[PDB]
Amino acid sequence: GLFGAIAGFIENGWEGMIDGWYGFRHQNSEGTGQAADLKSTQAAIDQINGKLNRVIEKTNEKFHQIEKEFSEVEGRIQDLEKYVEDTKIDLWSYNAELLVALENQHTIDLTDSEMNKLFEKTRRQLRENAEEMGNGCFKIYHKCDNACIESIRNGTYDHDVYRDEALNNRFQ
Amino acid sequence: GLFGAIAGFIENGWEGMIDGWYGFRHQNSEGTGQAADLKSTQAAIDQINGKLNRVIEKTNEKFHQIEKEFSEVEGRIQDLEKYVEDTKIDLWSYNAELLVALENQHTIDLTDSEMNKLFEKTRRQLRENAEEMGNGCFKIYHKCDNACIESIRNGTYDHDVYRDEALNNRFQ
Amino acid sequence: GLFGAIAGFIENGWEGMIDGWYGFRHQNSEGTGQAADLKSTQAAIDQINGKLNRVIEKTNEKFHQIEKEFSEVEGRIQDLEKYVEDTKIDLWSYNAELLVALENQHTIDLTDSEMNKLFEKTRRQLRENAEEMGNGCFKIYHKCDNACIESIRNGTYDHDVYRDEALNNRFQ
Amino acid sequence: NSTATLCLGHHAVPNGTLVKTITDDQIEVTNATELVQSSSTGKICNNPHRILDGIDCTLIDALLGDPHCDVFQNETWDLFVERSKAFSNCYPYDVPDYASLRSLVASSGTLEFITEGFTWTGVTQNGGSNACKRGPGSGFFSRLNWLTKSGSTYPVLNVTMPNNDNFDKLYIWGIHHPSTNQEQTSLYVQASGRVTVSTRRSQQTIIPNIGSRPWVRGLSSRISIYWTIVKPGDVLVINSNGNLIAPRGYFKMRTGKSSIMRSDAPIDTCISECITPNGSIPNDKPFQNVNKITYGACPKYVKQNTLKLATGMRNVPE
Amino acid sequence: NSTATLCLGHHAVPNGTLVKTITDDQIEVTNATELVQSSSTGKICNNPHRILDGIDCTLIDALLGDPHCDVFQNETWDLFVERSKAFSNCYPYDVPDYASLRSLVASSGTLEFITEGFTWTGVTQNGGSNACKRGPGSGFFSRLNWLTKSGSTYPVLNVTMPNNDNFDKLYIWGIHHPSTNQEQTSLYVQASGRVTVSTRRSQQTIIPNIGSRPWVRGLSSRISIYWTIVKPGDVLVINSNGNLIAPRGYFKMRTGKSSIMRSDAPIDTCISECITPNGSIPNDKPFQNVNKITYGACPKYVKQNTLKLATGMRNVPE
Amino acid sequence: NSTATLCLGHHAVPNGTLVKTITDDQIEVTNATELVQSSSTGKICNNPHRILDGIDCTLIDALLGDPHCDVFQNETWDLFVERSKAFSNCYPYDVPDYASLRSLVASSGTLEFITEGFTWTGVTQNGGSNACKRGPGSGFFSRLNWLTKSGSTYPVLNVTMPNNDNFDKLYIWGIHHPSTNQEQTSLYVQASGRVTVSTRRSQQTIIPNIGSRPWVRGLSSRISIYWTIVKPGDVLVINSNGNLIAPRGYFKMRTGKSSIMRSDAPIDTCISECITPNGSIPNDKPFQNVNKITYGACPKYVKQNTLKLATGMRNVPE
Ligand SMILES: *[C@@H]1O[C@H](CO)[C@@H](O[C@@H]2O[C@H](CO)[C@@H](O[C@@H]3O[C@H](CO[C@H]4O[C@H](CO)[C@@H](O)[C@H](O)[C@@H]4O)[C@@H](O)[C@H](O[C@H]4O[C@H](CO)[C@@H](O)[C@H](O)[C@@H]4O)[C@@H]3O)[C@H](O)[C@H]2NC(C)=O)[C@H](O)[C@H]1NC(C)=O
Ligand SMILES: *[C@@H]1O[C@H](CO)[C@@H](O[C@@H]2O[C@H](CO)[C@@H](O[C@@H]3O[C@H](CO[C@H]4O[C@H](CO)[C@@H](O)[C@H](O)[C@@H]4O)[C@@H](O)[C@H](O[C@H]4O[C@H](CO)[C@@H](O)[C@H](O)[C@@H]4O)[C@@H]3O)[C@H](O)[C@H]2NC(C)=O)[C@H](O)[C@H]1NC(C)=O
Ligand SMILES: *[C@@H]1O[C@H](CO)[C@@H](O[C@@H]2O[C@H](CO)[C@@H](O[C@@H]3O[C@H](CO[C@H]4O[C@H](CO)[C@@H](O)[C@H](O)[C@@H]4O)[C@@H](O)[C@H](O[C@H]4O[C@H](CO)[C@@H](O)[C@H](O)[C@@H]4O)[C@@H]3O)[C@H](O)[C@H]2NC(C)=O)[C@H](O)[C@H]1NC(C)=O
Ligand SMILES: *[C@@H]1O[C@H](CO)[C@@H](O[C@@H]2O[C@H](CO)[C@@H](O)[C@H](O)[C@H]2NC(C)=O)[C@H](O)[C@H]1NC(C)=O
Ligand SMILES: *[C@@H]1O[C@H](CO)[C@@H](O[C@@H]2O[C@H](CO)[C@@H](O)[C@H](O)[C@H]2NC(C)=O)[C@H](O)[C@H]1NC(C)=O
Ligand SMILES: *[C@@H]1O[C@H](CO)[C@@H](O[C@@H]2O[C@H](CO)[C@@H](O)[C@H](O)[C@H]2NC(C)=O)[C@H](O)[C@H]1NC(C)=O
Ligand SMILES: *[C@@H]1O[C@H](CO)[C@@H](O[C@@H]2O[C@H](CO)[C@@H](O)[C@H](O)[C@H]2NC(C)=O)[C@H](O)[C@H]1NC(C)=O
Ligand SMILES: *[C@@H]1O[C@H](CO)[C@@H](O[C@@H]2O[C@H](CO)[C@@H](O)[C@H](O)[C@H]2NC(C)=O)[C@H](O)[C@H]1NC(C)=O
Ligand SMILES: *[C@@H]1O[C@H](CO)[C@@H](O[C@@H]2O[C@H](CO)[C@@H](O)[C@H](O)[C@H]2NC(C)=O)[C@H](O)[C@H]1NC(C)=O
Ligand SMILES: *[C@@H]1O[C@H](CO)[C@@H](O)[C@H](O)[C@H]1NC(C)=O
Ligand SMILES: *[C@@H]1O[C@H](CO)[C@@H](O)[C@H](O)[C@H]1NC(C)=O
Ligand SMILES: *[C@@H]1O[C@H](CO)[C@@H](O)[C@H](O)[C@H]1NC(C)=O
Ligand SMILES: *[C@@H]1O[C@H](CO)[C@@H](O)[C@H](O)[C@H]1NC(C)=O
Ligand SMILES: *[C@@H]1O[C@H](CO)[C@@H](O)[C@H](O)[C@H]1NC(C)=O
Ligand SMILES: *[C@@H]1O[C@H](CO)[C@@H](O)[C@H](O)[C@H]1NC(C)=O
Repeated sequence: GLFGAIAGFIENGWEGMIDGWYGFRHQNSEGTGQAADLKSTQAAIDQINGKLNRVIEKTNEKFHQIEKEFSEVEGRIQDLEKYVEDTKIDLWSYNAELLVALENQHTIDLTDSEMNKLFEKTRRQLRENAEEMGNGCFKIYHKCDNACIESIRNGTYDHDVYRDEALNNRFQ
Repeated sequence: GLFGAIAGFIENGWEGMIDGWYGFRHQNSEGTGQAADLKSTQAAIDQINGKLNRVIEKTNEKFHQIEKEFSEVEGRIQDLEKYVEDTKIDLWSYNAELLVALENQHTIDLTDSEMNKLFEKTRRQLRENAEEMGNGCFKIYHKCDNACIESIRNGTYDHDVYRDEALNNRFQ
Repeated sequence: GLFGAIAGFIENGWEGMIDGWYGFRHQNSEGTGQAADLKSTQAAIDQINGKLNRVIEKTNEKFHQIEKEFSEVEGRIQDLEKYVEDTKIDLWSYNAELLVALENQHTIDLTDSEMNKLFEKTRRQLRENAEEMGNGCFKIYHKCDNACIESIRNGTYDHDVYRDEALNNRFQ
Repeated sequence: NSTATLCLGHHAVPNGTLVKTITDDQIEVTNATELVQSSSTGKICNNPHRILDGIDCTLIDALLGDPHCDVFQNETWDLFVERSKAFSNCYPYDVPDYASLRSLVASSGTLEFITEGFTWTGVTQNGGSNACKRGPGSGFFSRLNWLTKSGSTYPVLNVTMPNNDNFDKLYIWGIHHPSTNQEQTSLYVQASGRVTVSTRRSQQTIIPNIGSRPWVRGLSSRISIYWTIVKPGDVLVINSNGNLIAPRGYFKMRTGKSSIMRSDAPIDTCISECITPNGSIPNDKPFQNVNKITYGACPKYVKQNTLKLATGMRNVPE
Repeated sequence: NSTATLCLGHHAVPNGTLVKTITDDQIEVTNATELVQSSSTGKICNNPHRILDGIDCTLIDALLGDPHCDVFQNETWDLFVERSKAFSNCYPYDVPDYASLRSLVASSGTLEFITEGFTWTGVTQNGGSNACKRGPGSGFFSRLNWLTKSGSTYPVLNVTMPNNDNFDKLYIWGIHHPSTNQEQTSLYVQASGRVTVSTRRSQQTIIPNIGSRPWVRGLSSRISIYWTIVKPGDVLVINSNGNLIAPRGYFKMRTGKSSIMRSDAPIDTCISECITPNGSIPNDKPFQNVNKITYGACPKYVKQNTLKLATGMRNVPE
Repeated sequence: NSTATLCLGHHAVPNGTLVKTITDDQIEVTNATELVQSSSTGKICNNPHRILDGIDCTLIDALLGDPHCDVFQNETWDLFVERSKAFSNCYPYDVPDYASLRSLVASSGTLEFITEGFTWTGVTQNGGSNACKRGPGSGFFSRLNWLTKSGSTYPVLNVTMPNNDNFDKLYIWGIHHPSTNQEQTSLYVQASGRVTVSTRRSQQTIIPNIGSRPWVRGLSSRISIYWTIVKPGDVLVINSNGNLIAPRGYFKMRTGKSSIMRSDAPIDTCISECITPNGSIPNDKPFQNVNKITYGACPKYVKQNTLKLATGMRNVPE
């Protein structure tokens, strides 16, 4: 939520998206369509999996310890044992809480950053043939086919072929 | 300080601002003015209050404990008690320090991010009738009234009505 | 890696850069060149040094403690001492790990943010006389000398002198 | 003019506050709040906890029945406050494992004493001393019974007491260490004493140590204090042939929230949930730097004297 | 139309999951995973650990050789499980520092007993009791030797035992506390007993305490149990003149991974690496909220009952 | 050409360094620094701390006055170093609660001994032994006094000592356990001994245990060592009728920074503020993985063997 992409200038999500996490949706002169982008989804999935499998691997193995349940009242030694146990439990619960609280924030912020990165890349591709409409979509001022949007999707859009037509369409 | 909005491309603050945390200040053809924006201020205040009231709620309640001040020198038990107390104090002071150190950084970064979000929204509203002057202000290339700036402030600016005039003013 | 500047839209690094961390490299009508920018490098160095010298200052000074190595088997007191020591070691190793894991991420993200800040400042300077080519370079549509690039480097570029020539060059 | 301008910005204050960050150590923000409570009021509020003021008596003397602590019979406390001006004015005594008994009785929270009918046949009961005057005449502890020889003999005492209730019973007894070898045989005809107290799972046997001690209030003899705990379904047996300070009953043992604290602060009628030896401290902040001894819902003791948390943006004045 | 459009967006799910963050306390994401294991299966798997089920016997009774624990001779355990239905059916005894011996033998992991040839001349061996019937006749513990007078005298026993091996030896002995002063002189002609057990660096001397105790299984006498550890190169000397429960050999002392646990859960043939007094729990999660007593590679005990970690983006539905 | 170009970028290095992050486990940066100190020099520097090398003596033998530790009289230490080649060459002795006395004297930091004039009338002073030769003749500890019968009798010793100074006094005394019942009555005419040492608030009574022990340096008798602490305004009384190892004075008790450490590392003339049983280690890093026993301003012991902190940006080479 630091970049303002998810829950920011993109109003809602797409519940019909089942291929990946991030994707496109175009409205053309031949109809409508929809697709996904594998790279951003893969980056997010790899980062989240790395984090998850980072935290959950084990570190402790204890065999013999002290007594923690007593049937009598004795004195100093029992008091010290109970104090030690209470201190250990209270000091580990705080770590358990803080780790989750920090990692959830970092996960949310990185999954928000990936969307902004994809948006900025798509903006940088359409050099001066498109205008940002403010709600997550680009208005492309020249006429594409279903093969023009796919060149924008797999990163080989050639902007200089449609430059003169777009400039005469948008500025006059 | 990660986005470069506060203490970045905005030189100083406005000490005459007493309504909210973020606001506007326009220079028109009929005079000058000033106002505030409630939404960004409200988001920042809600986040900071949530964080604050998150950390300060209580968790401990202790009634009987061990002895921590002695009048004699005895031996092993007293040494172990003093060691336990020293370890507990040293382990809690580190947490006290680290929590504050992390949360202050996060607060500063989020209060910096809100300004950048407001700026980017205002830039996205003025589609091609404005130019960014580099110091936090927009130069609007058509002529507004005191009712044109207020349409930009409450999020209902219609860019296509002044498009032809602005394009002829800025590009020729 | 949250802003997508380093290892993002900038393909690789410059191993011939030995003056600073961030710098420029221009291709002109009189030849090529290279230089550095002191301010971004200084900001990054100051932040990283502050962090480093923040963590490494000392806090502990212990003179008398408990016994931690025994030659016999005794019973309850020895068990409690070994438990205390094991708990202390296990609780300090986790902090040692988490501090480094958090600070490395923050260092990487801030050193990535400085590059994006420099790029955005350079973009804001060249108001409408330049176009972003998508790989980290700007195409400047008027003709500069070795003294025009240096005005862009020390922050005194005057965009309005070359505006008409650039607008006639890029749009027609 | 045929143009306009629209500038954006944030607020600033003339004096801001310096806070610490991950990068910087002193950065100026518009506002900050304090997180470490470092002051105390100086008094101990008596609400909503039940505080008992041990003016001139300790816990053990109020347990045994010192004649100047007879106002502390069946005192029920939630926190016992022990003053430093306390002293003893009865028979000089001694407790092996004093801290254990003090912490056992402090955390129980009651001095409720049920008297029981023991049958000691062949001895003289209600022994007295001139170092423990209760009124104008000689006296002794009010919870103990000093038995001596009856005429010319001291038989082997052997008594029993079963526990048919559903709670634990605490018995307090003792042994008398004389000063010379002449006063031993003039109080207990046997030249050596021995006290055995046994349950179905434990046993304690003590033997008196004749010798001289420093004079304390006019005496060079001593008393050693021991205790026994009888659980429901158990039984207690006492065997002896001299040097026995018999009990008169049992204390009821409870479990709950109770403790003890050494402090010389007065007591007022305010309301607070945390109590330190310096007085009551508020608990609105998570940390505190007053005392590491605390009772109630108290903040944690840290070593830092100030920690400020930022609740505003950065301060960049004109 | 001579234009086009290209919109970007992300996915959402109808029901998401609420998680906690640094700022918010309840924020809805598309997916989350649980981090705290809070349930148990109810049984204790016997793989890959070696579990020993102490059905009706404790560890100390299986050490001494109770007649109803004779199936536990040379038991080798990796984790001893103690039930609450355990009881004793032999001579009533007592152990000073019981927890120390219990933890010393629990962490050793063996009950291997090597018998040694002691020479007791002048006394009668293999004493018996009618409270410890082993079969149809009287009996005693199987690892101890009750010596009494031989005809009309009881000489001063003085025996030695060297340690020439390369491991430590654990000797278990005891002392007999009689009931009256008549049965003392009818078993040991001396009117007072004493037992000294000494190595080159330590010594223990115990003296019997004559007295009456509560009746337990028909007896009012007692036995106190002590132990000695002989290191390689040392020597053991036993001196006595009455009231000696001699040993018959030594236990071998080892060091490794072994412990003891009180639990009333049955044992099955599954596979698990963690064991709690509630049964075996899986260890796929880093934290657990079942029991703070654990054996093996177990997660840590926390006080929270649920902690969810987000593994997806934020959920913004239509 | 009528245009220009201006590219921006950052630096890279050919070999960078792998560090761990919140997301990745191995990410390559341009530079990193080490945070865990994991090596030692091997020697113990004697600056600015005051190190005392206990070559062939322990602390207790240097306290009592062993004849081969007479160079350690009034040694003032800041850290006592105990070697493993240490041994005893005097009368065989024994200390109940050895660790308590060792830690009490180790943390005091002085062996300063003030001799006092006790008056023992009716006994013979300066007893000797052939197991503790100081020179060519028999000897004993230099801080203790072995009293035996004077001609044909051994009266009841009863002595007093007041404390009028403003510091605490430490008295070390002992009791003699003989070997047979014939050597008891040939040194102390009474058939049973007893030693009582009392202050105004405590008392200790010990009785000798006659018996045989393993032969150590030619003797089967023993000595048990006890200690007493007298606070300002108190008084000490010693009562006895046999088996007393009297004191000759008191040690001065201080409070400060002092300790003890077992190590077999040599001592050099370098400068270091931290000392581990492996030698001195620098303290420029916050963490260390050498030893968990440390003296001075030492880094904390962690279980990880390496932890690298990034001090540069990410490394993206050509
Ligand atoms: C073994 O050794 C110990 C120690 O040496 C002996 O104990 C001392 O015993 C005598 C008894 O004769 C004690 O004496 C008395 O002290 C009382 C308290 O006084 C002290 O404080 C006041 C000021 O408050 C001083 O003025 C005074 O000098 C003392 O220092 C006095 O009040 C006593 O006077 C009373 O009683 C006796 C007898 O009842 C009368 O004759 C006197 O006239 C007077 O009325 C008395 O002086 C002394 O305090 C003990 N010392 C300690 C350190 O305890 C043992 O007696 C000895 N045992 C044997 C068997 O020999
Ligand atoms: C010092 O004081 C103690 C305590 O008062 C005395 O100890 C008691 O000693 C008597 C022995 O005479 C014990 O009596 C016996 O109890 C056995 C167990 O029974 C209990 O439980 C059953 C139910 O299970 C009840 O019905 C019964 O009443 C008891 O409460 C009985 O089985 C015994 O009967 C057997 O033995 C005696 C003698 O062998 C026979 O005469 C009887 O007919 C019967 O066969 C007997 O009743 C009593 O339990 C002890 N009490 C405690 C608390 O331990 C000491 O004796 C005393 N010492 C001296 C020297 O006086
Ligand atoms: C109760 O039981 C104990 C244990 O059985 C008896 O103690 C033993 O007592 C004898 C005394 O007679 C001790 O014997 C002596 O050992 C000395 C040390 O030697 C050991 O080590 C050397 C090698 O260094 C070996 O060669 C040697 O065999 C020993 O194993 C010897 O130096 C002694 O020789 C000297 O003294 C005696 C008497 O002074 C002379 O007659 C000899 O000629 C020689 O000069 C002697 O052999 C034995 O060590 C003790 N054992 C233990 C384990 O302590 C008690 O005596 C017994 N008590 C009663 C009352 O019976
Ligand atoms: C990227 O997408 C474009 C979509 O346009 C692919 O290109 C077309 O490729 C087919 C196959 O030969 C041709 O018939 C079309 O004429 C192409 N159209 C255009 C506009 O180029 C292209 O192959 C894709 N490249 C990769 C690497 O996936
Ligand atoms: C948002 O601000 C605009 C400011 O222009 C408000 O609009 C004007 O509304 C008044 C009231 O009827 C009219 O007389 C003006 O002609 C309007 N001017 C323009 C330029 O539209 C508008 O009402 C505000 N809307 C909200 C929801 O606050
Ligand atoms: C910033 O860089 C510019 C580079 O152009 C410097 O300017 C030139 O200054 C020299 C010195 O007098 C003149 O001869 C040139 O004509 C200038 N050229 C232009 C295009 O202005 C300028 O001095 C630098 N300023 C600072 C503060 O470093
Ligand atoms: C609360 O009371 C404690 C104990 O009386 C105070 O601690 C002492 O403070 C003085 C002055 O700094 C030191 O000389 C003592 O050594 C301290 N005693 C200790 C630490 O046991 C403490 O300062 C009081 N706090 C407040 C806020 O009044
Ligand atoms: C595991 O077993 C322990 C002990 O039997 C259970 O703890 C007890 O829970 C009950 C019911 O909540 C309480 O009344 C007791 O006071 C608890 N005893 C303690 C805490 O010592 C525990 O609930 C069991 N856990 C599971 C998951 O079955
Ligand atoms: C410092 O000294 C300690 C103790 O001598 C060393 O610890 C031992 O290391 C060996 C070899 O790894 C192990 O076999 C022992 O079990 C260790 N003893 C322990 C842990 O008590 C330690 O390795 C030394 N460190 C350095 C850096 O020299
Ligand atoms: C600073 O914050 C506190 C509460 O956190 C508030 O009471 C105070 O008014 C704030 N300061 C200003 C100047 O608003
Ligand atoms: C204390 O309480 C018990 C039980 O209620 C009662 O028998 C006893 O008399 C009370 N004590 C006093 C001082 O009356
Ligand atoms: C949520 O994540 C878990 C693993 O973390 C996965 O098994 C599950 O399929 C995910 N949920 C959805 C709806 O994909
Ligand atoms: C236990 O092991 C020892 C040594 O192997 C052996 O001597 C002894 O006989 C074994 N016990 C039984 C019950 O046979
Ligand atoms: C890496 O950092 C260290 C100090 O942190 C410095 O001494 C070293 O020169 C740096 N490496 C390079 C290549 O500059
Ligand atoms: C030790 O110091 C004390 C007090 O200064 C002194 O009386 C004594 O003689 C010193 N010891 C030696 C060995 O002289």
